[PDB]
Amino acid sequence: VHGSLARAGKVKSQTPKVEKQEKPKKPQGRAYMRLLYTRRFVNVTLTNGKRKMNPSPA
Amino acid sequence: DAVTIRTRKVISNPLLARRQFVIDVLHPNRANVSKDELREKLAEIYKAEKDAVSVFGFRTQFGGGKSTGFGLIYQSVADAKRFEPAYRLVRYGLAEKVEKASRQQRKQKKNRDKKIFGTQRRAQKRAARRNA
Amino acid sequence: PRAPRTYSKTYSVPKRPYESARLDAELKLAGEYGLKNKREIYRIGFQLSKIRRAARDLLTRDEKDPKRLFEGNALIRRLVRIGVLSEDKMKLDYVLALKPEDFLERRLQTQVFKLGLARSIHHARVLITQRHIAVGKQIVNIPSFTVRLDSQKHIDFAHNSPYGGGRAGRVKRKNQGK
Amino acid sequence: GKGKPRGLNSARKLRVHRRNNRWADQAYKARLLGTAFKSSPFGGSSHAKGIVLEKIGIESKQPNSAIRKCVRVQLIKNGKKVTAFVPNDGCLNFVDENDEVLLAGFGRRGKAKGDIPGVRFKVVKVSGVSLLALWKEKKEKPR
RNA sequence: AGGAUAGUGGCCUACCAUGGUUUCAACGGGUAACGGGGAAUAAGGGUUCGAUUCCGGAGAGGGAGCCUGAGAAACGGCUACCACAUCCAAGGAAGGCAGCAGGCGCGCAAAUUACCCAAUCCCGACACGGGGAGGUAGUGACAAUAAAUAACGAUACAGGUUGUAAUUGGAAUGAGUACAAUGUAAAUACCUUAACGAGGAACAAUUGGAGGGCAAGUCUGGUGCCAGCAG
Ligand SMILES: CN[C@@H]1[C@@H](O)[C@@H](O[C@@H]2[C@@H](O)[C@H](O[C@H]3O[C@H]([C@@H](C)O)[C@@H](O)[C@H](O)[C@H]3N)[C@@H](N)C[C@H]2N)OC[C@]1(C)O
Repeated sequence: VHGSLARAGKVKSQTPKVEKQEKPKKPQGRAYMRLLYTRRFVNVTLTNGKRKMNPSPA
Repeated sequence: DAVTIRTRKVISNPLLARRQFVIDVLHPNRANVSKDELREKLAEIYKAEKDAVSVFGFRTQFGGGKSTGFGLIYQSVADAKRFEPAYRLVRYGLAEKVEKASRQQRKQKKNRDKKIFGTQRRAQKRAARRNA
Repeated sequence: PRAPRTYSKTYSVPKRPYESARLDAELKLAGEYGLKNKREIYRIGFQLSKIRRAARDLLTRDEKDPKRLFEGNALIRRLVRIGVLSEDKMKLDYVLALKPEDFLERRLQTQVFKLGLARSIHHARVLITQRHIAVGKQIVNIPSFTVRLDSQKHIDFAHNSPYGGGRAGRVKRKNQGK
Repeated sequence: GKGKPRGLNSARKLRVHRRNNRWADQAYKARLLGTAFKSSPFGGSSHAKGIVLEKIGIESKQPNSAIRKCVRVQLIKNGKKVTAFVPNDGCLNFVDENDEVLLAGFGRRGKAKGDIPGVRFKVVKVSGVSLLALWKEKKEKPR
C-alpha cells in the first residue's frame, strides 16, 4: 500500500471530464450588489432563525 | 452660432507694447471656436487689426460650452512681429518656418567639424593630394 | 528633478475580514444607497472617522482655548455647509453623533432620487453617469459629488440631454427613420 | 525590589541590559548576525532559480500516508542544493530533469510545512511558465 | 625656533620634555554602514525603514602625480604604472557610459540606440547661439484618485397595500471609431464634437474560498491513507 512517483496525476487523469453548462451572465458592479441586497434584505426566506445561504436542493 | 466673448483680468503692458487679458467664450451647440475666428472677432470688437491679435492655450470646460484662454493685443503690427515667438507667428501665417535638419543630424555635423583645424578648402585639397 | 506630488489613500479595509454582523450592515447600506462596492462604504467610514477624531481632539480643550475656537468652528462650518448638520447643532458634540448615512444622504445620487429626477436610486446613479445631470449649469457625472446646502435647489437636467431640453439620442434617431 | 536598577543616573545599565537580553530573541539575533545573508539557501531573497537534478518522492509523516512529489534543485546564484515541493495533482509530470525552475519560500519563513519533512521550498515556475497555468491548461510547456 | 601654506596647527624640520587615550569601554574587529530632512506602524512609551525628487560628503576601472586657471589634485583635462580594451601596411597610434539611449553579463529583480529647446533654468563676447540640465512622447497593474460592465415600463403572475415571477416594448449611453477645432515647438493623449457606435446589450470580470479559526453546502459524480489537500 505504497505510493510512488509513477502514480503522479492518477485521480485527476482518471476523473470523468464534465463540461460547463451554458448559463446566463451574472450582472457586474452595482447591479450585483443590488441583486444580493434584494436576495437577503428584501425577499426574505427566514423561518424561526434558519437562514441557510446555500441550502441543498431537497 | 451665437458665440459670446468676454475678457477679464486685463493688464496693459507698455513694456511689451501690448495688452494682456484672459478670454472667455460662450459657444452653445458648437464644438469649440477656431483660433483664427476668435482672432477676427476680437479684432472686430477692439477695432484693432487681426495680425496684432494673439490667442493661445484654450480649454473647453467639462461637459461643453464655456471655454477659456489668453489674449494679447499688440498696439501695432511691427510690435507683434517684435514681441511674438516664432511658432505663434507660424500658426498665424505671419512668419515662415526656419529650415534645418534633424537635431541628431545637426549634432553629428557639428562633431565632424571639430575634426578640422582651419577651412574646408584646405582639408579638401589635402585629402585630394592625400588620395591621388 | 521636479518636486514630488502628494498622493494619499482615502479608505481603509476592516481589521477583521469576516464579521457577519457588519457584513450585513454594509450590504444594507450599499443596497439602500445604490453603491457599487464595499470600498465606497470604506471611504465614508474613513472620512467620518477622521472628522470624529478632529472633533475629539478639539473637545479635549477648554471652551476658551483659541485653537478650539478657530479649528472647531471651521470644522462646524464645513459640516453645516455640506448638509451633514443643520442650523441647530453647532457645538462639536453633534459632530460625534454623525453616521455614514449622514454623508450618504448628501451625495449627488441620493439627492437626485430624492428630488424626483429619477425613480430608483440605481436609475439616479445611471443618469448621473451618462451626463444627464447638471449642478448649476455644470454637468456632473460623479455620483459621489457631495452637494452643499446652497447647491440643493439648482440640481436639474442638462440642457443638451433628451430629459431637459436636448435632441434625441442615437437610438431614437435610428428608430424615427420609419 | 524588581531586580532592575531604578537610580536616575542608571540609564547606561538599563540600556546595556536590554541590549544584552535582546540577543535571546530569535528575530533580533537573526537580523544582527545576518544569518540570511550568510547561511540561508536563498541568501535572503524571496525567490531563487535553479536546475532540477532529480525527482524524489518523500514519505509523508504520521498520521498521514502518502508520497509527496518533490525535485532536488541546484541553485544558480550560489550552487546550493535544495529540495522543493511541486504543488498540485500531476504537476510533477510538467517538470523534468535539467529544467530551470523558480522556487519560493514555503510559507513558514524557513520552516517545513504540513506533513512534508525537511522541505522548505516550492516550485513556482518551470521553463519560464508557472505551474498554475500549466495545471489549468492556461498555457503550454515551452520547447 | 624655523620651513611650508592663502592662512592657523607636529602640517613638516631641528633641539628639548615625557607626555596623550582608556571599564563613564579606549584600542581593535564587523557592518549584507554615505549622513540628514524624512517613512511605516502608531493609547502612551516604543519598534523598524530612509541607495533614491531636497541638503551635505565622496568618486569617475584601480592608485598616484600634475598643468591651466579666481576656483580642480578635474578625469566627456594631461602624465605614469597596474588591469582591461581598440586599430595596424608590424614601424606605430588611440582609450575610460557610477552622463542620455542602447548592448553583454549578473541575477527574483528594473523602460526607447524617439522628438525638442516651446516651458524651468544655466552658460557665452551674447536680446540672436548652445544645453540627453530640462521638457515631450514611447514602455510602464510601483504606488495613488475618480469611476462602466446596465436602467425603466406593461401583460401573466402573485403576495399581504407592493416587498416577490417569466415575456413584452421603448428609450439612455460610453468603450471603440472618425470629419473638425482645440491642445503642442510639432505631435500624441485629455476636454469639446459632425457622421457612425448594444439583446446573448458574445461590447459575456476576475481572483481566491465554502470543517474550525473565518463569510459561505453534509448537493451530485469520480478516487479509495492512492492521487492530492492542508499557514
Ligand atoms: C557569543 N554570544 C554572545 C554571548 O556570549 C553574550 O556576550 C556577552 C557580552 O554581551 C558581554 O558584554 C556585555 O556586558 C558588558 C558588561 C559585563 O559590562 C557590557 O559592558 C557590554 O557592553 C555588553 N556587550 C561580555 N562581557 C561577555 C559576553 N559573553 O551575549 C552576546 C552574544 C553575541 O550572544
